[PDB]
Amino acid sequence: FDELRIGLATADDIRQWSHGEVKKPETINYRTLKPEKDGLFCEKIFGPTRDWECYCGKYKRVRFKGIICERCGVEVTRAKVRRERMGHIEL
Amino acid sequence: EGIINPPIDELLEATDSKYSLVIYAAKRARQINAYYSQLGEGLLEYVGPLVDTHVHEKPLSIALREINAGLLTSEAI
Amino acid sequence: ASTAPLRISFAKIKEPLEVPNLLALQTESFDWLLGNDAWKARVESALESGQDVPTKSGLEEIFEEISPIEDFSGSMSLTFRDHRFEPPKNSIDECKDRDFTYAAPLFVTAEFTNNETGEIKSQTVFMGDFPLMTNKGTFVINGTERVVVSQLVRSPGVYFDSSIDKTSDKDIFSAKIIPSRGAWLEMEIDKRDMVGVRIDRKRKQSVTVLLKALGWTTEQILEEFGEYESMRATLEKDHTQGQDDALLDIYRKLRPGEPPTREAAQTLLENLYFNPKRYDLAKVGRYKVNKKLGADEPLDAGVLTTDDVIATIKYLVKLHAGETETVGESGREIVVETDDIDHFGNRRIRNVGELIQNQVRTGLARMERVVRERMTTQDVEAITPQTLINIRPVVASIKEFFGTSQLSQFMDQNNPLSGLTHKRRLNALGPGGLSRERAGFEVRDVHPSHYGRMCPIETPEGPNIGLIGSLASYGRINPFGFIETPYRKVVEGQVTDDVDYLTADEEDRFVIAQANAALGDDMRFAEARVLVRRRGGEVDYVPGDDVDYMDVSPRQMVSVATAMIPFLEHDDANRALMGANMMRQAVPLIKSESPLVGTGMEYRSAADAGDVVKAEKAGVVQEVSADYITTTNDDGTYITYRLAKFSRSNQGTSVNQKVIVAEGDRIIEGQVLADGPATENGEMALGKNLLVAFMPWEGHNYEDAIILSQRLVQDDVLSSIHIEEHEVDARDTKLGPEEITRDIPNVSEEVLADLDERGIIRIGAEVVAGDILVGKVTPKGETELTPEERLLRAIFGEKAREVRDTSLKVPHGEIGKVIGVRVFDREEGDELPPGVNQLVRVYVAQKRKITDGDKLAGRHGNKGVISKINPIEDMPFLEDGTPVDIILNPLAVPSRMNPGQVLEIHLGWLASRGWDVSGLAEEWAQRLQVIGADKVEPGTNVATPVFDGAREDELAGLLQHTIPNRDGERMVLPSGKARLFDGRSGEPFPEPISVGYMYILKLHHLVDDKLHARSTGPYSMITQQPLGGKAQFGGQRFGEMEVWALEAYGAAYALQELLTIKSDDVTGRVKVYEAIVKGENIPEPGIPESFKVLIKEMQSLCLNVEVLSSDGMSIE
Amino acid sequence: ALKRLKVVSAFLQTSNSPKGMVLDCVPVIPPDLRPMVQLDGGRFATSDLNDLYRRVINRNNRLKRLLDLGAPEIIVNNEKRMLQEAVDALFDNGRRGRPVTGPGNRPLKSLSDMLKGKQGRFRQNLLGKRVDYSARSVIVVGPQLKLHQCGLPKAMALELFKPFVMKRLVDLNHAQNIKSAKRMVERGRTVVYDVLEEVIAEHPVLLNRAPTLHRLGIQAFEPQLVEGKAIQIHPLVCTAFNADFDGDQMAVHLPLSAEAQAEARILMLSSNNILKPADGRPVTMPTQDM
Amino acid sequence: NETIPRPIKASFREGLSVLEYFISTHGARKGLADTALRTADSGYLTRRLVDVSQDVIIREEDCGTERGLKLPIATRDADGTLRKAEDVETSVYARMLAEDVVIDGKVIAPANVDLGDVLIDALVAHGVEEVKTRSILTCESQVGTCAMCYGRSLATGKLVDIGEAVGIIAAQSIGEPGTQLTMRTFHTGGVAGD
Amino acid sequence: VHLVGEVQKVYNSQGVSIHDKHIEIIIRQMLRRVTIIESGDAELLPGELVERTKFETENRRVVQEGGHPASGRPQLMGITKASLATESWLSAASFQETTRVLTDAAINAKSDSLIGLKENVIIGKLIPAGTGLSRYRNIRVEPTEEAKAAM
Amino acid sequence: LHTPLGEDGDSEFGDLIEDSEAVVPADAVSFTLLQEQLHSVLDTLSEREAGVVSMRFGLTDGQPKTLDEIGKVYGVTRERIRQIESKTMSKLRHPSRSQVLRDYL
RNA sequence: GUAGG
Ligand SMILES: [Mg+2]
Ligand SMILES: [Zn+2]
Ligand SMILES: [Zn+2]
Repeated sequence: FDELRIGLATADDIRQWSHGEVKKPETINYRTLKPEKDGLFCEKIFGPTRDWECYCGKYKRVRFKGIICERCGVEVTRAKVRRERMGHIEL
Repeated sequence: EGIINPPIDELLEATDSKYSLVIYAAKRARQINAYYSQLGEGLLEYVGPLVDTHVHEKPLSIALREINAGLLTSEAI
Repeated sequence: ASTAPLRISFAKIKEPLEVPNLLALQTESFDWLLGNDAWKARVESALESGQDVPTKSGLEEIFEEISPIEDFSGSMSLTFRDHRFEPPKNSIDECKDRDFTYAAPLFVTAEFTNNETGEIKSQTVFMGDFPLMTNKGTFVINGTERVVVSQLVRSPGVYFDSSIDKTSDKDIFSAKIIPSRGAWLEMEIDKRDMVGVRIDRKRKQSVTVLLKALGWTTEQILEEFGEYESMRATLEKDHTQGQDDALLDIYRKLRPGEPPTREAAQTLLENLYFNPKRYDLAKVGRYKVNKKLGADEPLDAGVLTTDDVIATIKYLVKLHAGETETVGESGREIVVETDDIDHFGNRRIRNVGELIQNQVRTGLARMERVVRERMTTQDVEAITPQTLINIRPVVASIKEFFGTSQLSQFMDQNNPLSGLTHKRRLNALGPGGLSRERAGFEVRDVHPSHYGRMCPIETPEGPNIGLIGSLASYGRINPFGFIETPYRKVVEGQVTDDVDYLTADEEDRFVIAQANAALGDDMRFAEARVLVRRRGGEVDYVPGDDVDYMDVSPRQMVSVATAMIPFLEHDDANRALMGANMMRQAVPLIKSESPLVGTGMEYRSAADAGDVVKAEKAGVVQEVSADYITTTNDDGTYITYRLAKFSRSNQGTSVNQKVIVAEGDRIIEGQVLADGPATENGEMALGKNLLVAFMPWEGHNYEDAIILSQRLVQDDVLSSIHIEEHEVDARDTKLGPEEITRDIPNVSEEVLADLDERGIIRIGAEVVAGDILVGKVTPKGETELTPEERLLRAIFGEKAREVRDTSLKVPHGEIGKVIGVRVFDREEGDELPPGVNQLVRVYVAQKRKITDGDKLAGRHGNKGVISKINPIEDMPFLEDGTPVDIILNPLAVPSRMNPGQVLEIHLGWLASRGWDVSGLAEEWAQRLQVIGADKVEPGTNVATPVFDGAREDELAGLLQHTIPNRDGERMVLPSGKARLFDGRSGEPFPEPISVGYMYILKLHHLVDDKLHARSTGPYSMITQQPLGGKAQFGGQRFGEMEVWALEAYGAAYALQELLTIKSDDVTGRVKVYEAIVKGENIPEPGIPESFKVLIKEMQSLCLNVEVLSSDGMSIE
Repeated sequence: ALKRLKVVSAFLQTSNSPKGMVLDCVPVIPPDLRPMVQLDGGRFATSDLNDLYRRVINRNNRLKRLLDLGAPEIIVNNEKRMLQEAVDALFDNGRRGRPVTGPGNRPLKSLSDMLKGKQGRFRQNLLGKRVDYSARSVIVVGPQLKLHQCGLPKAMALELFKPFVMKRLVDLNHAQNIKSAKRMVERGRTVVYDVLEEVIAEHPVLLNRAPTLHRLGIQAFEPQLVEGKAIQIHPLVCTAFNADFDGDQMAVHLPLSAEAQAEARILMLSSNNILKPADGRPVTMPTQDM
Repeated sequence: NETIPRPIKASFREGLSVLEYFISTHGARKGLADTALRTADSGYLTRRLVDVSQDVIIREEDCGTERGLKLPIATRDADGTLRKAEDVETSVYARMLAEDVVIDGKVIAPANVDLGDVLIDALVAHGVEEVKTRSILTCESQVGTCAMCYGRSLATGKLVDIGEAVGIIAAQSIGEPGTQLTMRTFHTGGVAGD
Repeated sequence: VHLVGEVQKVYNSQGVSIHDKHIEIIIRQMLRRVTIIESGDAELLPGELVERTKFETENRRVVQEGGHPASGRPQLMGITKASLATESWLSAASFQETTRVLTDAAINAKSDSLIGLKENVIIGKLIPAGTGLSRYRNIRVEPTEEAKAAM
Repeated sequence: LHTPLGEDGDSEFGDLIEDSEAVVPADAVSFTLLQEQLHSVLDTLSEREAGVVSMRFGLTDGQPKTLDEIGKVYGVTRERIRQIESKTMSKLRHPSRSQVLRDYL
């Protein structure tokens, strides 16, 4: 902590921050109460809701952390990453 | 048997300040607390209490006791 | 006769007029709204008595003003002729118990009539259950007792104002017409020497364009206005002429962007001001405007007319011209003057009926638009009154008013008095009215019209000072919505036994004399000089026979709460306000006793409040039991009153009810059969009376802390019941159903010892923090059992089952015995909301004894927290050995300027020890003998009316003639001070000390409620920082001022930890906890989370907020 | 012209291009920071930002749909206007005309709305934070205390010192292991109270009143157990707080770290603040009765 | 703000009259309303002061220069006598003398010595009419301000240690009595802006 | 002198007494800036607030460069204005105004030096006031040799 | 969430409800002490015995190994490892190495 | 909302 430089964020910067993008207004399923795909709360861009637990049933363990399962593309990690990761919307 | 038992003025004239006294006594308190919490490693750098101590005691009270005794010394880097 | 228990009276003047029913304000208003038999009976009684009254009921009126709906063809119509009610289905007790809104069916006869069909089809339809208000005065909704408080709002009318503009260096005059419902219009004269209009303050414009747009021609305009030069200047400078030109110009200005249209603009003007539906002027508004403008009998109900507009213009120009008296347009001569908004000739109260009617009106407006839309989209011959209406808006609106509305407030049930007070409040805060941020100095202050219309003494002390105020004692409500006050008639210098009710403007004309002013033996004044009050709050005197009205009772300006306080006349208003605000919080106690000294009105205050249970018939009681009391009138009707016993109130105090009447004793209608909480023999009793002495004592009464003997801890003199109720719900979640059972998983055996068969706590089993009340278990959960836990189970051979414990436990820091348990079940006949299968409520009750930390306070506002309770010996005891039950710091009573309490304590000592006065021939003795309060036995109560109390001379004489308590000696010196023997040292105190008996009240700011602590507790989701509140283990917030103080000290490290370790840093909390338990030193703090959340938020706004180091990028 | 020179020079000296005025890719708040947290009873709790993002993404979707097919100029232009309205409402709801009232009872929150004012982020959750290890209670007058002594009730003390009392209980072998120690303190046996009486002495506690006008608000004291449920306080210091005893709740805090309690013993101690800092006169000698 | 022609004529011991009581509540409610507002405004003022007063911390032992401020040590000297200033305490006490003072050819008060009762009394007796005290206003410190110019802390009665935050104590002292002020013109007098 | 006298007499009206150094600090603060006039050589704008230290540095630089200095006049503004126009954007944001200060900082692209108090209570580091100063905190602690000689 | 609950100071109803993802320091440190005591108790057993039980319950790695799965790195047969795992069950189930772990559950 | 500070 030495200086907090602030300034204009160009489109390239917003893209760089984004780990992906959003395409739908979907939030969760009414029945499974789970996040939908490529929408708000989309785990594929933000992160797994449960710690090291992916969306598709394929991986639910902590041991093999730090990987992406090709089924739902969720990168198994701590849920806290959702507090940090952010996406973007293209107009 | 209380906070005020070591009077402050001797410590102040010893350390020539108020805040320097606080940080210095706190560093000593931390050092001694680390010593008591050794539980077996016996690191040579750590040092035991120079003044006698009770069976159960707050470390910073012993730190202040040392400073009031004036035996412990300070020096800035 | 036997209405109240005997109480000696020190009143000096007889009161002709009796206080009215204290709760008339709510009951009569809602009676008008329903228009049931009571309202019409009262209406015909007033009519035969000649008294004015609205003859039309509210509900039928709101139905009637809704004209039958007419389509574009006008072929069809729906007439709503007659409305009616049916008895409610659920009993009041049943409604309260089972969480049902106490309502009744409301039907109406809708008549479909189509000219094309030429047929009339009548059908009764049901609009919905209507929230009814019980006889005691409270709307029961969802099982809770709520009440709607009256609202102060400016009345519809014409309001004139004058001001000064420093830039102009000349006076400025303005006017505003405030409609009941419509859009607003203003009229400002000579802003820059010219007059102008504000049509909703849209754009700058003149008045000439307006008049030209109307049918009035320039010639007649200048003929009427040729006498005042300002209007002539306005006219001549107005270049535009012709009705069409002015009309199109104003239409363009109001709605620019389109070419002007003559007919569209004309219909716009008609809609804005001449349309009955769009511009609504209440009857009160019409009544007010005519008096103000002096027009003689205009339309009783109707919109403003161009006649009215020109009359207001004439009034405004006359006022600015300096003329003070002028002929009214089409009216008699009238004074032309500016009027203050503060005067209650302009203010009005929205009683409960009008509020509910307004919401019903909004609902019926929704119904009208809905049915009109339906008819526009419905075919003929398939339309029925049953089918076309949708009842949703009406039921939803009335529901939306009783829930989520400021004026619908939770009914305080601390005591009967707080009841009545929260009934009679006039809450100026509310929708369509003055708001908290809107408040100013002027609105809050008292105004000379307050007399008889508002108790100026009492109000909440918080930021809403004065905005809320209770009604005056005798105040009655004008049907329009003003507040009248009763005045005795005076003629030729004799006061007559006739009363007239005068309003906030009628009162100004006459001159009102004073009640306390003495009178001769005859009805004539004893003294030529008499103090009087007149217009503008003037207090000048007028000797001789000149007055025509005088106050009936001295207590006209004091509400019930403030009317309790004895010897109010000797009290600073500030402390009287404190006492009145602290008289609505006394908690009842196990055994109630009426005050020994106090106002003689307490009996009525208790009687009108519904807490007391009085009989409706005059017979002989047949059975007297705690549970029920049976009475049988001579006619033969048997009635059994069920006395509520130990049922939780709104604030959590028992509502226990005793019994007073014997078995065979004769009863009279309205006679009290059973006392309510804080009640004794039908009389209010909000606390107990203690023997008390004024003297400092070792600093244990420093800064107005209190000392009380352990005798109060010994005899439960100050002990209060407290009943807490909390519940749990069984809900079918996604995984499965929740179960109540005695088989809780992962628990010891003894914990589930006292429970029931199904997993409920028995009745009578005391509980502590952590005790299980009702055993509840989660259906299941996805359990990935951890490696360590896996091994532990394997070693111990225990099975972790998906069912998880979610049982109810006592919240931390509690104690009590279970007194009752209630269960409702889904499959059973009882209905429940969706999902919840079973509900269980548990009552846990305790008997809180007066302890250290309990707040305590006298009637005059001396309030302190008990700081020590010595044994009975250390009390500085008195000559005969009576200990003092409470000590007080005398240093208060000079500075607080409230010497009423010294009078009270002396009178209390006087009341305890009777007095005999016969043949003394003393002035005070003669006054008591004529009053009759001469021979008094010890302990018999006394009355000191609020403004006709006891004079200091009377106190001195009675004190000199007190009955000897023992040994034939009077124990208090004539000075009112006696000898105190120190309990601990034993030496008699050097000088005598004052001692007597004062009433004391146990407030509800108890320590047990306030106490709180937190090692580490839950955390908020959005920002991890600990949440607040006591119910959820919240840590005390560290304020900005707090950190400024710490910065001043220079103690940086304490600030750092108080900001980072102890909250706002997830990574540090667990680390510090393990460090402390392990004894390891504290680690270095990490960065707080909230800065991280903020950084993300700023980053989301296209600000690349980057943390950078001096040497390139930084490490975090 | 002078005002203009300022802004153009600011742009010119900065390396960033002015084109940032026209953002193209709208960021999105991380999901956790806008939680759709489950609520018991089948209900749900949502921050308004979710609704704003739904609105903007929906309108962008519709504009994509129009642009894909051949559409008139009026409809596409209205659609772009709608998109601009949604984005502006997202950044600032209510900066132009009526705001997006959402449920209709009140306006919808916005990002900028969150960072501003009394309830905003800065003045409510970065300069003032709730803190663990604290307490509050009414305060009563106890004369026999000394200038360095305040009477903490039993329950408040035990809750305040849970890690320490637990550590001593396990260390003194009164409890077998840590879980047993936690159960024991929850149970509340006399042994727990005795251990507590042992551990509190020589450990400062910061008493502190709510208004805290001047630095005499925060004052360190030695703890001392006392029955009842109310803090006790030394009558001399009362006037420094301006604290009467009609009824007045005063917060208690703990300096956790060693340095913090060093500061409490040396700097914020109740015996080193006789003189009010304003003008240099006695302040700790009240006058009501003595 | 309107005075009444007929004032109250009774003592609270005697017991006010009903009309008198009504008139009294008029002022009392107004006062209560005023206090609720004065507290609010004072809190706002204190926040403004403390925020604007930050960043002023004592970061140098001794000033770099000698320039001082002239203060009246004694005033209202009646004929044939010297009288000290009435409110000398708030002004010149606890101030650092920029330079020595010689009145009879001998130094009386040495430089860089705080001034208390005895020294001020001695200077007054010698008859010097003014004094030159060092102060922050003329302070010339490359970093912030020096300890000497601010002089001794009133609270500790001792010389201010380095690093003490003076701004916040200044703000707190200025802001605390705002609630206590409660001063307002008794009556407009019927004239506005006078 | 006029300011201190006015405020002191207002306070003494009630009777409360405040030492004059407290006022002197605030009055020093309000006077800190200077309005630049005739900003021909200095090359910055005429007629805007400039810090006294910044004005002195610029004048020294230009006179060293040989060009004549630009003129300045001491100017007084309320505490609010001086506070807003502070080199620390974070502190100003923490004040009453957020949107404008955030905006003008962003367009300016000014990096916040963390010197000061409020911004350092935001980040949560040690305030550089009292115990937190670098000189006080850098000390190292050890006893004397005779200490170990004794025990 | 951003709805006025009660007074303006109470503000958002969001503040009233607690979360669930928060790591309770009490439970976390309880688990840490359980881990330390469990590791010490295993160290009380023989080296091979402790190792085989740890692999059977994943005390070093989140996934426990099946009996045969332990019989590859150690070079033991699935029934040998089964047998010694049973003997470890016997050795730990004594009252000796059970008093400490009983209070941890 | 409403009570206490
Ligand atoms: Mg208070
Ligand atoms: Zn997956
Ligand atoms: Zn200097």
